[PDB]
Amino acid sequence: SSVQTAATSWGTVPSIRVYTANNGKITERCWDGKGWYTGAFNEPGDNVSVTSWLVGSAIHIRVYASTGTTTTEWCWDGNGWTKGAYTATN
Amino acid sequence: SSVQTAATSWGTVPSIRVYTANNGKITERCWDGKGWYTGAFNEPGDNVSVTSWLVGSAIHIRVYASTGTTTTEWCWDGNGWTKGAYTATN
Amino acid sequence: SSVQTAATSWGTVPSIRVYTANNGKITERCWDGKGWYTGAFNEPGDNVSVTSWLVGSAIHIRVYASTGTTTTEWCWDGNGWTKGAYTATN
Repeated sequence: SSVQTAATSWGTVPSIRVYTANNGKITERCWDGKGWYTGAFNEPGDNVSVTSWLVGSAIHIRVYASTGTTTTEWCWDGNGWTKGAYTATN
Repeated sequence: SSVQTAATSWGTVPSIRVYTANNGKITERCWDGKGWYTGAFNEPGDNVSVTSWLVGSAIHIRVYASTGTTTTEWCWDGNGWTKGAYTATN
Repeated sequence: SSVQTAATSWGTVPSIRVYTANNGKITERCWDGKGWYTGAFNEPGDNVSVTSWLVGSAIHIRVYASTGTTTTEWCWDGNGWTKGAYTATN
């Protein structure tokens, strides 16, 4: 299996975030208009998806990181990554 | 291979949908502001992607479900899932 | 491994683009309101993700194509595909 990516963007600049799962680790590369840099997001995963929405001045990002049959939602809401309430079943 | 996900979101609440392909079946988990629940979407797939757009009061969702070399588009347009016109070639 | 897809959409029509990685090649299917057609995008990849944003009359698309541990960003900015500045590390 090749590395696996997920991408999202917001605004008009725009800002872009690209998440890459490589050998069980997801890392984050960021564009905010002038140069790519490495973002804070660094969590385990073989598979990744992402969605985002911009409300006011805060970007809200949800990254779904999967290893085996376990999917962990990671949340950015303008001030730090947290593990969210998402579960795959009740 | 780990489970594989795809995510989309809309509005300001927001609403989120997360599709998970697990052992050949795609299922759907939904957030509309207070609690995750299991959505109606339940179709075959080893791979999934999604996109969506909100027009008026109706969310329009397109889920691309793949098994082997066959990709099936599933459509939500506010009142039920249907298999759409998408084909991978003419 | 089944084929792998990524999808994006824009506008109200809407326009949809679906990228499919199949046997190391990514191809593109397009909807702009009346019929699916094959788009110009044709580049190597085992994995694909996409994001897009509409500014003025130009759609801007970013397709992240991965083979092995190499991820190539492809950019549409209204007048042709180009390989962008994205790198996975500095």
